Amino acid sequence: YQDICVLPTQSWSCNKLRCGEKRMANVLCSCSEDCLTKKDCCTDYKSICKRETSWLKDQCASQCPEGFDQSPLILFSMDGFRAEYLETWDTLMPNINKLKTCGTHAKYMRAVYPTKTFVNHYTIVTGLYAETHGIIDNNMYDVKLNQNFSLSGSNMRNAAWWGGQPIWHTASYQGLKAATYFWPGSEVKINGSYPTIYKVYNKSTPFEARVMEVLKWLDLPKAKRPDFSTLYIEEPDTTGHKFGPVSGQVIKSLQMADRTLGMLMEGLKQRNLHNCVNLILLADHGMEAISCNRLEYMTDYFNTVDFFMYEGAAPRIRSKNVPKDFYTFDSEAIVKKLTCRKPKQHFKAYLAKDLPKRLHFANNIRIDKVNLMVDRQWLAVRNKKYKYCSGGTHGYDNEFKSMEAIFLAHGPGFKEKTEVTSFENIEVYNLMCDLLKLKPAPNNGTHGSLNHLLKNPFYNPSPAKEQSPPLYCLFGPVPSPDVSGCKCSSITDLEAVNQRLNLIDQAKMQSEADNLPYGRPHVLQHSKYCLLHQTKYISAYSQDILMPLWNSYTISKSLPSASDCLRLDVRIPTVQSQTCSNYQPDLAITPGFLYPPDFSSSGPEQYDALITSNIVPMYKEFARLWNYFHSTLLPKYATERNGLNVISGPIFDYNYDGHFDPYDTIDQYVNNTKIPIPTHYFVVLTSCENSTKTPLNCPPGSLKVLSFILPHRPDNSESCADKSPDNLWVEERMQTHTARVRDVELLTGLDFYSALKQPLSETLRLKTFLPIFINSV
Ligand SMILES: *[C@@H]1O[C@H](CO)[C@@H](O[C@@H]2O[C@H](CO)[C@@H](O[C@@H]3O[C@H](CO)[C@@H](O)[C@H](O[C@H]4O[C@H](CO)[C@@H](O)[C@H](O)[C@@H]4O)[C@@H]3O)[C@H](O)[C@H]2NC(C)=O)[C@H](O)[C@H]1NC(C)=O
Ligand SMILES: *[C@@H]1O[C@H](CO[C@@H]2O[C@@H](C)[C@@H](O)[C@@H](O)[C@@H]2O)[C@@H](O[C@@H]2O[C@H](CO)[C@@H](O)[C@H](O)[C@H]2NC(C)=O)[C@H](O)[C@H]1NC(C)=O
Ligand SMILES: *[C@@H]1O[C@H](CO[C@@H]2O[C@@H](C)[C@@H](O)[C@@H](O)[C@@H]2O)[C@@H](O)[C@H](O)[C@H]1NC(C)=O
Ligand SMILES: Nc1ncnc2c1ncn2[C@@H]1O[C@H](COP(=O)(O)O)[C@@H](O)[C@H]1O
Ligand SMILES: *[C@@H]1O[C@H](CO)[C@@H](O)[C@H](O)[C@H]1NC(C)=O
Ligand SMILES: *[C@@H]1O[C@H](CO)[C@@H](O)[C@H](O)[C@H]1NC(C)=O
Ligand SMILES: *[C@@H]1O[C@H](CO)[C@@H](O)[C@H](O)[C@H]1NC(C)=O
Ligand SMILES: [Ca+2]
Ligand SMILES: [Zn+2]
Ligand SMILES: [Zn+2]
Repeated sequence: YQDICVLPTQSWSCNKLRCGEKRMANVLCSCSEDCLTKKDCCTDYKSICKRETSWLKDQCASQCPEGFDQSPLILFSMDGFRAEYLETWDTLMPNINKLKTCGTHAKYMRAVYPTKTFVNHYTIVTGLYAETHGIIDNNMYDVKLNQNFSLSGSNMRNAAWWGGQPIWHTASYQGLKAATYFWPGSEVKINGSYPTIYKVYNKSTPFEARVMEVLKWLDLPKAKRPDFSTLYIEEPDTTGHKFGPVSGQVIKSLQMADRTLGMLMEGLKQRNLHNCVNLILLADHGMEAISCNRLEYMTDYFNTVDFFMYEGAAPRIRSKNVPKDFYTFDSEAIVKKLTCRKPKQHFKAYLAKDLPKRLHFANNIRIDKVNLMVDRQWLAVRNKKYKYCSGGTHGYDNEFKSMEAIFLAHGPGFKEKTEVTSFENIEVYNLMCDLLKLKPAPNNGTHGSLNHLLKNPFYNPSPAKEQSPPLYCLFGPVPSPDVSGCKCSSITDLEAVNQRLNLIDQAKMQSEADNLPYGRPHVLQHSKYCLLHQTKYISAYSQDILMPLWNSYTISKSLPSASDCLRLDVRIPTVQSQTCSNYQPDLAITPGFLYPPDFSSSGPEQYDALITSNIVPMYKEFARLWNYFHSTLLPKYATERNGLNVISGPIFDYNYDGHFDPYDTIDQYVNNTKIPIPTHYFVVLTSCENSTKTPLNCPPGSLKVLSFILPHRPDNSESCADKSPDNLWVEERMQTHTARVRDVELLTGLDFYSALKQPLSETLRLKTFLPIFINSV
């Protein structure tokens, strides 16, 4: 029986016959004693040679052992492990399934865009969007550096590419030690230094060898023992590329991944650490099927192709002559030439600033202006010679279900037998800091939003303090003469109609209860504004922008004068007001309403909406979207959801950094005026997850939110709808522009839901939720 003792020279498991065997040259992994004292053991050693119960055969059932002060944290990434693999194949992966059964797992973890390996691994350890950490793709150019970055080049090890602070520096700077067994960035002298221990990347290293060395670091003297370590394997990504995500080959690769994790857990058990180590097992992105039959070619759109293209699932286009022509390159002409060309194009071109704001993909010089958003399972490539089109790939929109990643966790810091809703991989950095009792460097995670995964949360979130309390808008006389140019000939007693805008204290409180049921937004921006109380809606009107910061109203389940009737608001000083004359006839902009007059009961109520403090400058083509949304879509939503609380308002993000900006920054205004033009309009729809309740009697833990950040564009070319005779394209357009409430807050400087009677950390979950339709549609 040589074979079962020729196995050691090629196997990592403690087979039945070799329990006690004689050490020779040379076994990769060693049974049996003296394996233990020599710390040479095959991970199964005790279950297989000592007849102990293996980790796997055990039941689910905070005891770190000798010299383990604080829980070590292990971050284990399996490249390309899509959330779907776990949902359908979990019984083919016994070790991961145990972990899933006994620990804490998410329904899925959302990656960042583009859904690429270096982008997402670096986001995981920094908590940063790619536009901030700087690794915006596996391939990129930087005109300031005038340097190219690639996965097969030594420029990638240049620290100038790598921004932010990876978790291994956060630990090291605060007195801990970090060891990485492969991780993008770990071989770079980021901020001038390396992890405490790190390995030179070698894709050929047996996964088993990677686990055994991670186990040895745990075996180190306490003085040198890492407190944080990473583990990385290339499967199921490698096989997924070659054969696609639905293939026998990928299942084989997933089982090989499953055994990798099995070896790790048995090794922890052996060392009595299984209930000591906190372990996070996750992935950088998912995997999707491609075909040489599903290719879009630039040659079909350009007679002449004088440009450089990053091809595939997340394309960009830039000048071929860089850096001379990097900026003069006409990205707008490229986008226009690619727009609405064939009835069923399988991609859509964008300037980066017009990309859905939820992608946070614009504010970096390396992010070429021309971006293509590609339909799932397709690729956009230069010409018909493109060759890398069989099997699988990734890169797409992080909303696609195939791009979702796994997230499983286990250890004393984590709840047991617990399943949490999906969350974003930007949240994981704060989580790891909490598990290592580290203070996080500034990042894009929302600290505390993942506290429901943890047994005793290390971080307790603080409410944001309002920076700008309201000012007073005083009731006053109609100016005489009235030089607004506004007209509303139907009004018979103007002083009486305007007294409806001057509510008694109990009417204010009633309006507050019905239309601001979660409290008024707090203003974190430095802004001068006042609150306008009305029966059906309340707003914060700001002289800084001559319009509301926000407008809020509640519509119940079940139930259109535009500028036939409009008048100045006597509570707003004229010099701080929009006028009807400000909207001169020769214009592409027309007044839009935040609280829609088509919702108020006919009669005196409707006059409360028809005032110059309830209007926002809208492109006519955007108004078309807006009016269809509030006249047709919104009532249908409200009937389906048993009422809706609606808060809406303008966004100005002219430096496209994803945040509100000082008012000096606005670069566009209504012609001949100083009425600023918003880049986006936000809408936040709140109802009850239990549709037997209304937005007003919902338990706070059961609120349902749907937010939109709608680009304020002068045409509807994004929807290919300017020649469209209907509005059935509006819903689809809005669906790709949903957003987290947290995105709205960042862009507006507003803070919502301050009055909810639940823990702040629960409200943070609500605010980080991303509404997604695309996998339902
Ligand atoms: C995601 O999270 C990251 C991390 O917090 C965050 O990146 C940060 O962005 C802010 C603002 O956009 C940056 O603020 C800068 O701070 C630096 C520090 O070096 C200063 O150099 C800058 O000062 C300028 O702005 C002043 C405005 O008052 C000007 O007066 C002055 O003239 C300067 O031009 C600037 O304030 C911050 O540096 C980064 N941090 C990192 C590490 O990158 C990002 O904004 C978050 N993204 C989203 C969408 O929320
Ligand atoms: C703001 O006005 C510009 C310019 O308006 C044109 O020039 C002005 C001096 C005045 O004479 C107007 O009557 C002219 O139309 C607008 O830019 C125009 O855009 C339209 C497309 O919508 C186009 O047909 C014209 O060529 C453009 N004019 C020029 C000279 O560029 C701009 O659209 C206006 N924006 C707003 C807020 O409506
Ligand atoms: C929806 O709610 C119904 C009413 O239950 C009562 O109100 C809800 C909001 C909860 O607070 C519950 O504690 C109350 O008893 C339920 O009967 C019904 O089951 C709920 N629907 C679902 C799917 O749970
Ligand atoms: N730490 C690393 N250093 C260098 N290259 C890496 C590292 N980790 C992964 N890779 C490579 O990146 C590939 C994944 O890229 P992709 O399939 O394009 O997402 C892997 O198959 C490896 O070839
Ligand atoms: C970067 O690569 C491009 C090709 O995409 C090349 O034209 C350019 O000269 C390169 N620049 C440097 C500094 O290597
Ligand atoms: C770089 O390292 C220095 C020295 O520890 C530290 O003060 C600084 O915060 C680090 N910067 C970043 C971006 O991590
Ligand atoms: C990479 O690892 C393989 C497999 O262990 C080994 O054969 C090879 O020597 C390593 N390559 C380098 C360049 O170190
Ligand atoms: Ca901004
Ligand atoms: Zn990857
Ligand atoms: Zn890949």
